[PDB]
Amino acid sequence: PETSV
Amino acid sequence: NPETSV
Amino acid sequence: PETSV
Amino acid sequence: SLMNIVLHKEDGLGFSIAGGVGNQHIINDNGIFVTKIIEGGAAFQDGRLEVGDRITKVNTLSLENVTHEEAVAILKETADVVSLVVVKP
Amino acid sequence: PLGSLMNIVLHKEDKGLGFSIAGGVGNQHIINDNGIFVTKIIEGGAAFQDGRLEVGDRITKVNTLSLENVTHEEAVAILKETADVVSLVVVKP
Amino acid sequence: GSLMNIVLHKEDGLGFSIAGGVGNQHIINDNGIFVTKIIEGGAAFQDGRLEVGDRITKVNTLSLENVTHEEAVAILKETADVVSLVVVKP
Repeated sequence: PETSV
Repeated sequence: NPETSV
Repeated sequence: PETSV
Repeated sequence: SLMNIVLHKEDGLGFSIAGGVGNQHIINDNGIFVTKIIEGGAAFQDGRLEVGDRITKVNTLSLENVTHEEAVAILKETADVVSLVVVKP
Repeated sequence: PLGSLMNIVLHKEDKGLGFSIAGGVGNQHIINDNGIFVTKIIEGGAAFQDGRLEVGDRITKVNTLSLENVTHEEAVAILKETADVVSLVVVKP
Repeated sequence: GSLMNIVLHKEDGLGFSIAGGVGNQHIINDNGIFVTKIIEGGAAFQDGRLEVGDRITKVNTLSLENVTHEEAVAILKETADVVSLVVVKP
């Protein structure tokens, strides 16, 4: 899981 | 340096 | 260095 | 080696994260880690944040021992200006 | 001895909050400490009328943002943006 | 480097003492908050997990990283009877 923020 | 009870 | 704010 | 980095948002913060409890990015470590820095985003213009940095604190909240979603929520529930405390590898 | 934390809420004026600061990473005001400290309070200014802020107080937090281990320029910027309302958490000696 | 989650139930406080913080470093070149004393019979003692030398990096949701000693004491004292700490063992 790679989440942009 | 200080020492504080919690 | 003293900056007014 | 902790650094306090203050970003002013440009529209989000302009980086991506990985890690968290149940979604380890590094074996035996639940920390939140920076994996990508967007050209032109806040973090990029500031110039200090780097891939691999561990985000341990966002404003007052700790990112230690949180889930990936919990870290995302903490980072997205911020004002236009944001204080991150990061640990350099 | 150990200081104490105080929350001080100021409403900005045309001339600002009415106090001056010193300190920050690379521009230490106190030995072995990058903290941000109040050095002057303008008579009649916002900080003066509120009456709580004092010279020597350490500004450790502005709204939610921490001012610990930031540059002097970053502290000035943080304090100069803000809305007309400003929340400080300070440490009194 | 090993982080541990410790949940304590207060007794008549938490039963340990701390040192450190920005401007009052307990270990040179480190602003961390460290446990320096554990009271026999106190909450931390009965739980058995907290140790002298532990770095407290989290109290409930709040981080103790990059705070003053006064703020760390306030964070630890403004807690309910139950408190969750995340600590780093040397």
